[PDB]
Amino acid sequence: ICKYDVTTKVATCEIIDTIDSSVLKEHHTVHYSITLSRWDKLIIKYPTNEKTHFENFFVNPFNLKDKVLYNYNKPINIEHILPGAITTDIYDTRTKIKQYILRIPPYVHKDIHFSLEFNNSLSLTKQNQNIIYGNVAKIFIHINQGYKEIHGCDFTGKYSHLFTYSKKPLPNDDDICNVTIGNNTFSGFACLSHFELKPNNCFSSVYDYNEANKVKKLFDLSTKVELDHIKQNTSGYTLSYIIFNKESTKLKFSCTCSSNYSNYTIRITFDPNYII
Amino acid sequence: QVQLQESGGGLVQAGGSLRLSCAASEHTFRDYAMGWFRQAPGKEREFVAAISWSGSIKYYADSVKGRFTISRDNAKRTQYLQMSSLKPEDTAVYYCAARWPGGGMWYEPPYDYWGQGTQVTVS
Ligand SMILES: *[C@@H]1O[C@H](CO)[C@@H](O[C@@H]2O[C@H](CO)[C@@H](O[C@@H]3O[C@H](CO[C@H]4O[C@H](CO)[C@@H](O)[C@H](O)[C@@H]4O)[C@@H](O)[C@H](O[C@H]4O[C@H](CO)[C@@H](O)[C@H](O)[C@@H]4O)[C@@H]3O)[C@H](O)[C@H]2NC(C)=O)[C@H](O)[C@H]1NC(C)=O
Ligand SMILES: *[C@@H]1O[C@H](CO)[C@@H](O[C@@H]2O[C@H](CO)[C@@H](O)[C@H](O)[C@H]2NC(C)=O)[C@H](O)[C@H]1NC(C)=O
Ligand SMILES: *[C@@H]1O[C@H](CO)[C@@H](O)[C@H](O)[C@H]1NC(C)=O
Repeated sequence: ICKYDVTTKVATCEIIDTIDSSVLKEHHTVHYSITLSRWDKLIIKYPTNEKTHFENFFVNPFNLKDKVLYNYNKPINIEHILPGAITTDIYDTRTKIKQYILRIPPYVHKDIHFSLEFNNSLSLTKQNQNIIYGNVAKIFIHINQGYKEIHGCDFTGKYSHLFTYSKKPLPNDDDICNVTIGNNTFSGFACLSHFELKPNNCFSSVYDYNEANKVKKLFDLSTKVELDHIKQNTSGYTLSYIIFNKESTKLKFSCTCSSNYSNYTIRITFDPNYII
Repeated sequence: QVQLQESGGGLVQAGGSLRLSCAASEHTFRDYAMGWFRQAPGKEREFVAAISWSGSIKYYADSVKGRFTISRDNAKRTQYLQMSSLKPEDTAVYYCAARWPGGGMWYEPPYDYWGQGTQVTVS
């Protein structure tokens, strides 16, 4: 079943035994309806052709990592309707299962609906003289408006509604974008994917302003922080998001996106007593 | 956001209040950052306030910080400016304006679309 744990902001769905071709089921098609908000995660464990009783299983859309079924109808890149979404689709060669994780961005501008179909109707198992076919499961997902824009820096110009600062990048730019945030306020940035992001996988490592811009892992500065990152989405952009909660130590750090002719620095100051 | 129209504007005491509204009948109002400017007699038009498209992030000018409040209803496609503790220098023609984000901070000019303006007098 699909369950949303309101405490972890995570919706988990397991679509394996519901579509197995070895078990008997009343309904050939079952529907799940889930509503998500900004920063929620959707984790779906589903099978592959390599798992017994799922030899002819398939997903719709086939490119599940990049696409959804917009309006339960046509297969579209999720980046087009949910700007800034982050998807991963990782295979487990032991259990023959795949895990799909969708991160809703820290702000959603437009209410959206889409669906995903896990179709095992073509797989079959032989029991005695009977041939039993697998079944189908559909997930209908709804995303609400995102409440607040990210106090951050869009260096691409393509995420103007997602960030408080957004500017198209010209040659010979050398811009520094400053941000002060308190607890439970999102920051982040977007760059061209071919630009060089320094340090590696910001904010996973950052230049610590307090210690002479030395490179440090973020978790060697705070364990009261959540982050996410995508190196290259389907539109060719790099994005990173960060948020603190219940962190009392003050922080000051930065990161850079640099091409052969331009530099873009984001400088974040986290003050646990800053009031907007 | 093509059609912007203000409502409100009159006379107040030297410590009273007034409230301006700005309406746009167009759906794309949802996508524009909203703002208020004022122009005094024979003075360059100055920035008053601005609110983001989400309605959650506001930015005020130092001249009005602490007395003026901006907000918006995206369903009705309206925005409002509650002006309290009005002062004789606050006398001006107030216009509302919308801008598509980009080119820097969201609240920073240039603003794209404008209204016709409503007069506000205090004494
Ligand atoms: C899980 O996945 C399975 C397998 O992909 C899907 O099952 C297929 O579903 C489609 C419809 O979505 C079925 O197609 C329909 O078949 C009818 C004709 O069937 C036979 O037609 C000729 C003989 O007349 C045969 O040569 C041919 O091979 C077919 O077996 C038609 O009535 C339908 O056409 C109508 O709908 C289509 C839109 O789909 C229109 O374009 C047409 O103009 C017309 O109105 C239609 O083509 C198909 O047979 C199924 N394949 C199977 C069972 O192997 C499931 O839909 C999917 N489960 C879900 C989504 O829950
Ligand atoms: C981006 O940053 C680099 C590295 O700092 C800049 O290249 C420097 O340009 C300055 C200009 O005074 C020179 O003195 C330095 O020699 C250059 N750096 C090095 C490491 O030698 C570059 O100009 C920046 N890009 C801009 C400003 O568009
Ligand atoms: C960021 O702060 C630095 C240091 O004060 C300043 O030079 C720079 O102009 C600031 N950038 C802004 C305000 O965009």
